Amino acid sequence: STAGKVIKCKAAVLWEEKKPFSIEEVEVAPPKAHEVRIKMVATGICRSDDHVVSGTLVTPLPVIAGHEAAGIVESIGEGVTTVRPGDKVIPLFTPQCGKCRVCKHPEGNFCLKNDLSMPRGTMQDGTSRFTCRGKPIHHFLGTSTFSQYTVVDEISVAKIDAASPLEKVCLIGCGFSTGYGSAVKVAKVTQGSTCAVFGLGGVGLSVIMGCKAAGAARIIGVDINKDKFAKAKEVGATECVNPQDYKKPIQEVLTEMSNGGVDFSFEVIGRLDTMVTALSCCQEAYGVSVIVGVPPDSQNLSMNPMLLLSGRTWKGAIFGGFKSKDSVPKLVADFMAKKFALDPLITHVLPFEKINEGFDLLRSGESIRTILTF
Amino acid sequence: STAGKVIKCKAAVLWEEKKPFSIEEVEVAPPKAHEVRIKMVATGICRSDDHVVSGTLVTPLPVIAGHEAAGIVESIGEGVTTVRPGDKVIPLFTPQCGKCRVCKHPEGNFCLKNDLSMPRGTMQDGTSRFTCRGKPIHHFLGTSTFSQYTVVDEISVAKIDAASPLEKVCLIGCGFSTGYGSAVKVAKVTQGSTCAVFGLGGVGLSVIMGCKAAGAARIIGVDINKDKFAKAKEVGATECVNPQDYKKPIQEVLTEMSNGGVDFSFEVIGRLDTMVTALSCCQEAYGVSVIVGVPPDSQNLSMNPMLLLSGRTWKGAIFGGFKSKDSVPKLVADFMAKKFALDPLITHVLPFEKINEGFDLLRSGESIRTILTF
Ligand SMILES: NC(=O)c1ccc[n+]([C@@H]2O[C@H](COP(=O)([O-])OP(=O)(O)OC[C@H]3O[C@@H](n4cnc5c(N)ncnc54)[C@H](O)[C@@H]3O)[C@@H](O)[C@H]2O)c1
Ligand SMILES: NC(=O)c1ccc[n+]([C@@H]2O[C@H](COP(=O)([O-])OP(=O)(O)OC[C@H]3O[C@@H](n4cnc5c(N)ncnc54)[C@H](O)[C@@H]3O)[C@@H](O)[C@H]2O)c1
Ligand SMILES: *OC(*)(*)(*)(*)C1(*)(*)(*)=C(*)(*)(*)(F(*)*)C(*)(*)(*)(*)(F(*)*)=C(*)(*)(F*)C(*)(*)(F*)=C1(*)(*)(*)F*
Ligand SMILES: *OC(*)(*)(*)(*)C1(*)(*)(*)=C(*)(*)(*)(F(*)*)C(*)(*)(*)(F(*)(*)*)=C(*)(*)(F(*)*)[C@](*)(F*)=C1(*)(*)(*)F*
Ligand SMILES: [Zn+2]
Ligand SMILES: [Zn+2]
Ligand SMILES: [Zn+2]
Ligand SMILES: [Zn+2]
Repeated sequence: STAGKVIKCKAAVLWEEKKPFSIEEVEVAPPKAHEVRIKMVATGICRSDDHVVSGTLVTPLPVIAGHEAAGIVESIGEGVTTVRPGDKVIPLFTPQCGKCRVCKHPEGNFCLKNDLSMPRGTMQDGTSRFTCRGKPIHHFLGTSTFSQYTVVDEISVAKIDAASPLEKVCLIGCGFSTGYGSAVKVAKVTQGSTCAVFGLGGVGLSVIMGCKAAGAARIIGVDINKDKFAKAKEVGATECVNPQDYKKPIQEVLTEMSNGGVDFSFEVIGRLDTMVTALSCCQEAYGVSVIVGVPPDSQNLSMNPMLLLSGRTWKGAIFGGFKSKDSVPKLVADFMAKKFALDPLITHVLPFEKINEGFDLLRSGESIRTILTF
Repeated sequence: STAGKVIKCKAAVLWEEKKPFSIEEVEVAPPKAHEVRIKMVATGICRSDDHVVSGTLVTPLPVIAGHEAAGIVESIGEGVTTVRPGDKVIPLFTPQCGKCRVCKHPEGNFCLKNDLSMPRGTMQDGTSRFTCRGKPIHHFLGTSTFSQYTVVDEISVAKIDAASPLEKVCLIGCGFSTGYGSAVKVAKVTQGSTCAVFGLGGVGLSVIMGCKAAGAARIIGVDINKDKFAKAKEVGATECVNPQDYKKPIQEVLTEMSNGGVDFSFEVIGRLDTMVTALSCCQEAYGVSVIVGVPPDSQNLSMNPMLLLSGRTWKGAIFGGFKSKDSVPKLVADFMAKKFALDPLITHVLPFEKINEGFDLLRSGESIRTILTF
């Protein structure tokens, strides 16, 4: 029916930064060779989407953001093998071409075909598949999930369990997988250890989930929003700290609390200052600190190199270290097998048209994850 | 004979920074319980000793510097069970009390009894065993090897093979073990990988030895002093680069010649800029950079945290990551079994009286490691 035809549908377009998303009627071109058109079912609102609006994260505008979602394959372009119409799929913002040096490496997951380092806002052939009022609109991370339909590259999609709850498993497109793997895969949190997690939003709580599943003996959640505490305890935190309650720095407090420093700390906010503090918090001779938060564009932090010379380790990771195509489908199965829970991350469900309301809840600090249903 | 009595001997005293060492007569008190008095046989000139002179490295003055050496036990205090008079020993600038958290940790080596973080320049009891011109002189890292005799705590001394050439194994006291351990133990260089080593002095060449030992396929030596290249090629470097020969920044040059970045890079100079540069030139998704050089006191570096977010790992280490008391004797044995060569690092051998000429050879870039003999 729609196959081979330009679809006219609704999409939330961001024309200028610091503006609300305007639901517009856009024309989604049919998938070219090796591309896949997807009908969106559920998409989550991640902080990185808000960074685009805030101007924190620079990307070509106008653009259709959205990168955490799950849908159904409508049509596939010429050459597509991995999926076919009717398939349930999760678009992957970190592709997996399986051909570059990174994809061929045992532990790298930052595929060279990504559109993150230097965003272009186009398809692999450098063109867009979205038009609004005769004006081409940019893609976002090769995903652009804030649209009833979207076109992604074959390398940027994973087929998932046909029986999976699309309205929940969408969290596996970013938030969950990022948090879980940051603790489990990047930091490789050990049993009995003490962990510190700065930022208790969807991604942070998923970090706590990873730490808890890794058998962490102590998991101290850190946030300036106390209303996050109860939910944090719920998913694993053993204690929660609000930096506003003290007269001394949180690094001093956390070091005193942990008797010399934590074993693993995670920065899940996106602030330069909290990135340094998370480093300082870990034990000087063997602590490990992982940056999960996305920093403001072009900002450089300053730190004393002696923090590392004593023995600390500092690393970062996109998508929790998971090779997208390989991991997403297996992560979904683990969900179907009740190996972990996504339910505590979802605080609100709203229809797609109410996206702006969904971003205000996040900015207000009233929600963890809001899922948008089409 | 001299046991239980003060000893009058010569030692190189640094009264004020940026001044030459004064070879003078000092009185070395007898060892107290759990202390050991050593007759120095050989001591190498490490750049960290030069940092004390320059004021780059802050420690209480006046002081008797020196930390890379080998000697013989003259007498032991009460309770000393690990060594005995006549034993060949290597003083350890990084101790191993074996009781603290770090000591108990399987990975940590930065013993909490160290005198590196908050240098107070005394013995573990708060006192000094040195007197010069009637005044008490400070110890340095609990070692102070630029003296014919010295007293160190038992947790700061390791008994070595009685047949070892002290004029050589002294390098295991710092330069060699640090360079070699950084590659082998800290970075954990993989077989077939590409490494870049910044700084080709005594410790840097030891990193090259460790990289070659771990099985690195390509080891690029980076130094502004082309006179070091030959010796570097001699110990393992496959190519040597001099930033001066290029019209383009070194990180681009290295990235281009490595086809997107090295797997492992090491900063073995002690500069804020080369530390960030070394980080930059390692592959963004899986590269690891190890800081080995000592930075100037109280100086912060500036960097973009996005360098870490893509997946890079940054770490630093003291004494090559080795738990000191456990490792040094094994390192000496391996040397005895011809597992590695120290000869290539020794360019000059001078008697203790020519310490100042020794520091000039280093500053001039004329020597790699100069060993002073007593
Ligand atoms: N590395 C990746 O692949 C990846 C993936 C997903 C999200 N992110 C980034 O992770 C960060 C968090 O995303 P989220 O979706 O969980 O966000 P969120 O907005 O739900 O949560 C951020 C949390 O940090 C707290 N916070 C803010 N400032 C704080 C401070 N100064 N001190 C202590 N706590 C503070 C907030 O109250 C909030 O609870 C964002 O920067 C996002 O862009 C990165
Ligand atoms: N972490 C530890 O445990 C430990 C142990 C020993 C030494 N160190 C430190 O390691 C560093 C090296 O010590 P070393 O004894 O081998 O010193 P070294 O003086 O022999 O110096 C190494 C090299 O750095 C080179 N260099 C200087 N500036 C350069 C630049 N801008 N670019 C490229 N090359 C440059 C010099 O030409 C020299 O060849 C020092 O900072 C020292 O204090 C640390
Ligand atoms: O070379 C080892 C070394 C020293 F001696 C110091 F004094 C110091 F502070 C360091 F950090 C070192 F690595
Ligand atoms: O949430 C993941 C994420 C994004 F969407 C971005 F746009 C980005 F640049 C990141 F670095 C992210 F981690
Ligand atoms: Zn996200
Ligand atoms: Zn790839
Ligand atoms: Zn040294
Ligand atoms: Zn100890």
